[PDB]
Amino acid sequence: KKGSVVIVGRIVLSGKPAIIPKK
Amino acid sequence: KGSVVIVGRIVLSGKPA
Amino acid sequence: MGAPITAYAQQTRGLLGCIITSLTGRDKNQVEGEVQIVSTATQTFLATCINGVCWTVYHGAGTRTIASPKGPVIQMYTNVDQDLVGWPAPQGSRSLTPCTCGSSDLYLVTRHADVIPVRRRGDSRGSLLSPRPISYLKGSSGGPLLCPAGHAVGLFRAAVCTRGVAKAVDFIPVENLETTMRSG
Amino acid sequence: VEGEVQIVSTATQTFLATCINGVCWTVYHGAGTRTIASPKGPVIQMYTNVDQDLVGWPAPQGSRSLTPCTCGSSDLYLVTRHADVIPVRRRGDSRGSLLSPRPISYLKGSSGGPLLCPAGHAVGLFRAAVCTRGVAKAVDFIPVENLETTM
Ligand SMILES: *[C@](O)(C(N)=O)[C@H](CC1CC1)NC(=O)[C@@H]1[C@@H]2[C@H](CN1C(=O)[C@@H](NC(=O)OC(C)(C)C)C(C)(C)C)C2(C)C
Ligand SMILES: [Zn+2]
Ligand SMILES: [Zn+2]
Repeated sequence: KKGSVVIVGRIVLSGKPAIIPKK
Repeated sequence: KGSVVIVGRIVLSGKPA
Repeated sequence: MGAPITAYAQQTRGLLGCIITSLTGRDKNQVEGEVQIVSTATQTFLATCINGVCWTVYHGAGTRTIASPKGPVIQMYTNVDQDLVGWPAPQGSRSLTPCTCGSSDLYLVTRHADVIPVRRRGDSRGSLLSPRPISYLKGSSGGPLLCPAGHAVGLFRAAVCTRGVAKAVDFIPVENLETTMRSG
Repeated sequence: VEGEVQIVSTATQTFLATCINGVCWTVYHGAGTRTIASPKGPVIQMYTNVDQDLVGWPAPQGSRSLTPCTCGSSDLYLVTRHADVIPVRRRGDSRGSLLSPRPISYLKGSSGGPLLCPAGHAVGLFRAAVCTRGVAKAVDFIPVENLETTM
């Protein structure tokens, strides 16, 4: 068979504004 | 001197670290 | 997801890791999100999870399997004509649901997590309100087209370009998904 | 991660700043002709528009610039200093009615914040609240056209 399709990343839509944590 | 200081930040997409 | 439509990207593997995983077919990385940035040794594109299934364009996925923790997963649906293929959504992903409001104002989410406005002109076409070079759209095949509520209206298929600029985009209406599942 | 919206403070007040097209804009009634702090020293405003209540310094570190709206939707969304989103019906080219009115306390300190279209693209900058008996049920805003104009 040929190569398997590989997930190389994601795009998340569920996200909502957040105050980037101080760290 | 009397400046404006950035005290926090908001990422509209919710992107975590 | 919607109200307003915001999105972010995260790379989870690199070139060498991808290749081994392609051959190996076993992927143990943790999945999150509605849209996965998919890649074959031939090219990279997107896959969108809608109602429990992870779709993408046949002209990218061919009849390949998708690397998963439990090895390779065979396609649930395959329609050369509809140009769609689908595997059960990877464990960990989130699915979008079909639009039910007939809005003609669609938002194309690109591989770079940029949601852009397209106005529907046809059952499978919308025009960019702000045309962009096709290099931008490159790799966004299979990405979703969301109505103002964040629901799947269709999947990005081709760029209607000229001189290298993209004025519109052809898509596969979510209607084709149902047809394809009822088909094979 | 890069924040598109900065939460800023002044000796007296705190407000927000929104990065658009490489510039960090805010409300002149908050910033004045002040300079923004930087690990290399104070930076000065690239733009000062005392008529439009608009000021802009070059975008600071850790920021991301929002994209202007090009769809012209009327269904706007306001993001406060607390990261809350507030739906708004664009009534005019510079005013919108909160789909659900809130006490001014809830919108307080959010000036400078972005007004986003359904695509999360900058439609305008939150300028001030319009309240009846201390209940904000509408807001004034600096449309991006102005921002792009001043550039
Ligand atoms: C996706 O498959 C991907 N890999 O990202 C691409 C994304 C487009 C923006 C570059 N889609 C395609 O390459 C489709 C594939 C081939 C032709 N495609 C195009 O986008 C054409 N345009 C095209 O065919 O347009 C019409 C209107 C259908 C004639 C261009 C942009 C490559 C010239 C198919 C349709 C199978
Ligand atoms: Zn809908
Ligand atoms: Zn817009």
